[PDB]
Amino acid sequence: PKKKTSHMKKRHRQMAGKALKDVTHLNRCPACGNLKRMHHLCSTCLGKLKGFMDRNG
Amino acid sequence: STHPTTAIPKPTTAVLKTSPLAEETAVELKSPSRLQLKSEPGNKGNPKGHGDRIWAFHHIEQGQVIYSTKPVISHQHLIRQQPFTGKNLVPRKIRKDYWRPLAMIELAGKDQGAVGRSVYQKLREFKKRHELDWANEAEEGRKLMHKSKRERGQELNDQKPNSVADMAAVLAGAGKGNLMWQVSRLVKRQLRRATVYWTNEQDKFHAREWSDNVSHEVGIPGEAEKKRMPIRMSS
Amino acid sequence: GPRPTMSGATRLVQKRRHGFLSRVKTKNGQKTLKRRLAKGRLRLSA
Amino acid sequence: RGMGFAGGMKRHGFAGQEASHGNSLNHRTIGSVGGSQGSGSRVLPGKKMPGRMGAQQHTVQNLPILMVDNELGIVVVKGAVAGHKGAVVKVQDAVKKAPPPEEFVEATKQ
Amino acid sequence: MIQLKTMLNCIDNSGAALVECAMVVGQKRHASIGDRIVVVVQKQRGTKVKRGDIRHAVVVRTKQKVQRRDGSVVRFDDNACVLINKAGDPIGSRINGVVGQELRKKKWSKILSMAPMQA
Amino acid sequence: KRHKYPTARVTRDNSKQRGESALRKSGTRWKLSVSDEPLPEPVPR
Amino acid sequence: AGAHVKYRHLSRSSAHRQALLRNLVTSLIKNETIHTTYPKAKEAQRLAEKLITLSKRDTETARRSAQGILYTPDQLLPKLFGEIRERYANRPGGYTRVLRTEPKDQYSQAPSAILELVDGPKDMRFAMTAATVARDREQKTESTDLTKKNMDKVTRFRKDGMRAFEDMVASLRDMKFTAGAINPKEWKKLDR
RNA sequence: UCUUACUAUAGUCAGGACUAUAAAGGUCCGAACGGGUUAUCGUUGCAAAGAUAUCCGAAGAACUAUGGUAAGCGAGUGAA
RNA sequence: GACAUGAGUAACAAAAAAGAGUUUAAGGUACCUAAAAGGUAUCUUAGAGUCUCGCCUAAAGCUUAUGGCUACGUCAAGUAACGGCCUCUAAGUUUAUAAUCUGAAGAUUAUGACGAUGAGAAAACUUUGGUACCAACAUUUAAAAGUGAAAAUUGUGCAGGAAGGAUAAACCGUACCUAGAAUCUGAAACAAGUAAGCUAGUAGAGAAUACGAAGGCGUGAAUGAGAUAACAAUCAUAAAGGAACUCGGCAAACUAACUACCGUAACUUAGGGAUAAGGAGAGCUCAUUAGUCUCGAACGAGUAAAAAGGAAGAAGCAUGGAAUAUUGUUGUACGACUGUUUAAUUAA
RNA sequence: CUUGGCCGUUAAAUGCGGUCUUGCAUGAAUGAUGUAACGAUACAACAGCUGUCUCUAUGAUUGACUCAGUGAAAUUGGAA
RNA sequence: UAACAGUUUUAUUAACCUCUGGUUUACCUGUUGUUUAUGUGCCUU
Ligand SMILES: [K+]
Ligand SMILES: [K+]
Ligand SMILES: [K+]
Ligand SMILES: [K+]
Ligand SMILES: [K+]
Ligand SMILES: [K+]
Ligand SMILES: [K+]
Ligand SMILES: [K+]
Ligand SMILES: [Mg+2]
Ligand SMILES: [Mg+2]
Ligand SMILES: [Mg+2]
Ligand SMILES: [Mg+2]
Ligand SMILES: [Mg+2]
Ligand SMILES: [Mg+2]
Ligand SMILES: [Mg+2]
Ligand SMILES: [Mg+2]
Ligand SMILES: [Mg+2]
Ligand SMILES: [Mg+2]
Ligand SMILES: [Mg+2]
Ligand SMILES: [Mg+2]
Ligand SMILES: [Mg+2]
Ligand SMILES: [Mg+2]
Ligand SMILES: [Mg+2]
Ligand SMILES: [Mg+2]
Ligand SMILES: [Mg+2]
Ligand SMILES: [Mg+2]
Ligand SMILES: [Mg+2]
Ligand SMILES: [Mg+2]
Ligand SMILES: [Mg+2]
Ligand SMILES: [Mg+2]
Ligand SMILES: [Mg+2]
Ligand SMILES: [Mg+2]
Ligand SMILES: [Mg+2]
Ligand SMILES: [Mg+2]
Ligand SMILES: [Mg+2]
Ligand SMILES: [Mg+2]
Ligand SMILES: [Mg+2]
Ligand SMILES: [Mg+2]
Ligand SMILES: [Mg+2]
Ligand SMILES: [Mg+2]
Ligand SMILES: [Mg+2]
Ligand SMILES: [Mg+2]
Ligand SMILES: [Mg+2]
Ligand SMILES: [Mg+2]
Ligand SMILES: [Mg+2]
Ligand SMILES: [Mg+2]
Ligand SMILES: [Zn+2]
Repeated sequence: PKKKTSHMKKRHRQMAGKALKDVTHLNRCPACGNLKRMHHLCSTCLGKLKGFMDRNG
Repeated sequence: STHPTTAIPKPTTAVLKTSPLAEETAVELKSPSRLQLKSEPGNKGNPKGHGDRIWAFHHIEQGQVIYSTKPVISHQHLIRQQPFTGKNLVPRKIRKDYWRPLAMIELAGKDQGAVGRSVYQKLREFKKRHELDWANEAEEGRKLMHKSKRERGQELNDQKPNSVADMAAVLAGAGKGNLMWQVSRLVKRQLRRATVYWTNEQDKFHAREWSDNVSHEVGIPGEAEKKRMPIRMSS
Repeated sequence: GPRPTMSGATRLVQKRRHGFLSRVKTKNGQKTLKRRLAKGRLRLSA
Repeated sequence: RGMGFAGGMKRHGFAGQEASHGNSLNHRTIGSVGGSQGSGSRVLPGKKMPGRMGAQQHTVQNLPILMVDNELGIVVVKGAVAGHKGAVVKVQDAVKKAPPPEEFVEATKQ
Repeated sequence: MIQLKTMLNCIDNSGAALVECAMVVGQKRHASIGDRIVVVVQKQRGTKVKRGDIRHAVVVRTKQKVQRRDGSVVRFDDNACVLINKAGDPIGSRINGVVGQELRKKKWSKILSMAPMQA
Repeated sequence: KRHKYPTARVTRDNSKQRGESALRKSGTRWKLSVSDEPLPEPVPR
Repeated sequence: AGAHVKYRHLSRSSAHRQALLRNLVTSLIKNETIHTTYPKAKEAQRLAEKLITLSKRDTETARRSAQGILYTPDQLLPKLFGEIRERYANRPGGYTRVLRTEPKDQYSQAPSAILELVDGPKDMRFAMTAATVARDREQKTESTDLTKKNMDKVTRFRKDGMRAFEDMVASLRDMKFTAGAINPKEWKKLDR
């Protein structure tokens, strides 16, 4: 680098259009009703059901 | 290719129940061998006196056992009787200050060395089947399978308790075709008399039960000259 | 540039060159000890 | 057909450089990008450099019609045509050729 | 596809047995059947041409495949030619071997007049 | 043994302890005479 | 500059990428389900359905090709040409199911999924649908159009069919599995 | 304790070939080992001298280990 | 000295490689449950282990050195199955003694002392100089055979191959690490470097080459998961041509090893050149057998014996089938030659 | 001076080899001169061989690229 | 009229895989060395 980068030009590169995008693709689990991700399985029900099918069956 | 057995109940040829898994006892799984139906099997092609006595040495700190036909052990015994149980667990040599005589087996027949070489075989085969194929201690007893490879290899080195139970089994007729039996075939069969010399009286209690043809003596010949006094429970 | 000159170095040669007896028993060595002693050193040799 | 980010050889037909006669890390590179101070002290606009290639319109002119089938719905033209299979194309009379006869233009409208 | 330093087999009774291509006349792309080339005689056979002479030649058959209008492709086992003069006429009087059929369309009727078999 | 000369046909496995491990419980390689019986269980120390 | 990839290479060598799929399909038949990354689940999905297709053939060439995909054929072959062959006798393709899940490893945050065998003992969508009907019957609510659709999907080709589904729902109610579930009529009034 | 030479006590050189020898050769092919020929890579390197391939010697003026000796006015050692 | 910039960028790529289950301790969340608790599931930190797959292997394995900023319950009269200490001395050392020399410091010779990298009784019980010597090389020898050591026997070449002494159990060492996965040296958790023994088997002349039983490993998140642009590195293949490239065949490719095979030019210091050049053969199956070996009873049979074996035969595009050994020839200059040299830009 | 003349080699010879030599400025142990053998020395030619090239193309792995974790350096009078 | 037969080259730019070729690292076939697992496996009364 020939010259030090100013506070202005570095704040541009750091935050101009690189803001964290919000996760808006969320729905509720049909079994427990907890907030889950769209098209994904519920982690709370997956573990419980995965453990419930191990004891009896 | 190896074939491991499962810890399932099975029948024993010995007169006693070697393990809780033993269903039956004194079961004949094969006809009497050549020398089994012989009153006096002799030392045919072996030196004079060979087989009349069988010694057992153990590591007083770790419990590694070694069987020997002679009153002493050499480097051959450690290499041909100690399997690899991990790094820093198989000694490079025999240290005189660690290895002591565990017990000595003497037979009544002063010239029937063949009966001794048979007991020495079943003892070495049982040991090999204790270091390998130990399915009876994987989930029960010491639970070697629930331990680390470092701590597991140390419990496999402690063959002293297992060896004492092998003597009570081998001397009780355990093993297919061992010459500790004596089939008359007039068909009546019986066991041969034997004596076990112990350096520590408490060691003979590793076996849950001993046969009726074994006599227990304290002190091994040649031990007193080394200024090593035996351990007695009654004192 | 520097070289790995302490590879395969033995501690027997450390005592024969820079040991204590190699100095009290020599004319020049007594100066080293007397110099290091006036400075206050704790490690007079090796 | 889309070619993605293309180098200098596939995009501009650059010759490349040597392969073994001492060449160092420059086999498919473009080399110099202009002249020194006396040429502007800058890379001139329009300089041929790597970039995305393809996925652009392309016109193939003067392709005769070999077959015409109404049932199959096909129009067989001679030669090649830009794009992949299953892509839409625009077929029209040639601009560098006289229009079809006046009778044909009327018959089709009729 | 005959190019510079390509070795060919001369199949006429002109005196050359193996010629080396030195120049493709009238084009930049490598020579195919029926193209002119300046060659250099490298071997002879037992006003013939001696070793080292420079003459014009015509590629009669090549080892590279040659597509044709009707989709029929031909391929020979070697590259051969026949020497000619700058005027365009053959030097030899007899051609020994099969020649490519592309000589007819490239104005080489004289070469085909003495061609025993065409392929 | 029929042929005894040192060049006789070799048909034995010279790797005696092939696939035999005590830490992995590989089991015995061959069927021994004490392999059909349960291992005697001793009394712990 | 060249052709597009035919499949995922998964940043592995030729020999390493083949054994990876043979191990994922070997563990799928042994455990009936595996939880791995989504790209690995979708690559093994094409090899798992091509192995069950070999189990529904009669020639020996299919029995030898299946022996070359599994890593313990002697142990897993009787099951492939046995239970599994009988399970998918009437299902024309689509013997596997890939369901997206939360990252298995929170460190890398890599998208994960569950590759399972449909109509199997460890079918996750068959249980998740049973928990939904169990919650609906326990809350006096009406099942949605999507729940009714998933109910038929997980009972059409199953051996017991609806009987096995009603038993799953009954076992989840006697266990109080739906204890603490949020009623669907209160989801619009929740911000967390 | 690097390195050069010397010195004392020790150690190493698969196998094969030719040669007058069973063993007499600064012999030959080629591992270990010892060199570092060419090339590429690397150049804020894995490395303040490395990696890969290729190449040379490999019973000798060979190589290696543990000690010892000779160096800083004169120059120690130096197949230079 | 603190804090910026580059920049949340490079980097965490030794061309071994991972995948799916299980599980312990402590703690953080959600739900069940409101008597605290406990249970189910999940996440974090520090671990352990099972199955499958791959890598190293005359090692990246095991046993021990040099050494050690790894850790302290590591245990011996001696041999088998141990070193030191101790005894003897080599090269050398000496602020020891005597003599001598010397501006002082000191130096010299003799003697003494000291000094291992060497030599030291017995034990599975034990306490003269070829009448030679134990350098190199070769040979022979623990009697069923073969292999490898120990020591000895005999011989060979010149380069001609130590010294000295003899002949009831103290003290010190003993853990762990051996460099591809947490320890040595390289400023460090470095793709480098470092001693000795062992280092499965198949197959080979072999420690070459390929596979790899056990063992270890596939790093302390010092990383992991995706996608598979340009370009770079490291590689594979390629129509026709075959050095047209270039300072120059740089690099790459061709060639290649093996046989008790055939054959081999000019020239020559008569040794060579020469493994010249240039050709032939190879695996599987099998007729056949003088002896050796085996079986039965001289003879017969047998390769589920080692070998020999032929102008025998079968199949395929191909039988030096995969891996390993990097072309041939020719004319000059310089230096006879093998060697040595600027450690780390010049190896001539 | 100079790519010295001539001959051979090349389609083309400032090269190489042979020869003529009036050698700016060869020469006899600062050795002169010709062979065999040897050479990772240097120059030149031939055969074979090849992506060296005509003229590049495709494919594989690791980087490059994106996400998550950790987190440098040279450099910088101030900069719209 | 019908039928039959004949109606440029070179260079350059771009596009395109029908043809001739090249490539093919999860296709088919043959094959060598070695290893692992499974199955099977000699003569005689
Ligand atoms: K500018
Ligand atoms: K050197
Ligand atoms: K001692
Ligand atoms: K003095
Ligand atoms: K080369
Ligand atoms: K043959
Ligand atoms: K040399
Ligand atoms: K095409
Ligand atoms: Mg130790
Ligand atoms: Mg220096
Ligand atoms: Mg050193
Ligand atoms: Mg596309
Ligand atoms: Mg190019
Ligand atoms: Mg390059
Ligand atoms: Mg300007
Ligand atoms: Mg990656
Ligand atoms: Mg492979
Ligand atoms: Mg030194
Ligand atoms: Mg030599
Ligand atoms: Mg660079
Ligand atoms: Mg040589
Ligand atoms: Mg050599
Ligand atoms: Mg940047
Ligand atoms: Mg970037
Ligand atoms: Mg990066
Ligand atoms: Mg918890
Ligand atoms: Mg002394
Ligand atoms: Mg010593
Ligand atoms: Mg390292
Ligand atoms: Mg290493
Ligand atoms: Mg370090
Ligand atoms: Mg090797
Ligand atoms: Mg290790
Ligand atoms: Mg890993
Ligand atoms: Mg080509
Ligand atoms: Mg070709
Ligand atoms: Mg040229
Ligand atoms: Mg040119
Ligand atoms: Mg054929
Ligand atoms: Mg020389
Ligand atoms: Mg240098
Ligand atoms: Mg150099
Ligand atoms: Mg002179
Ligand atoms: Mg990042
Ligand atoms: Mg096509
Ligand atoms: Mg496949
Ligand atoms: Zn849920």
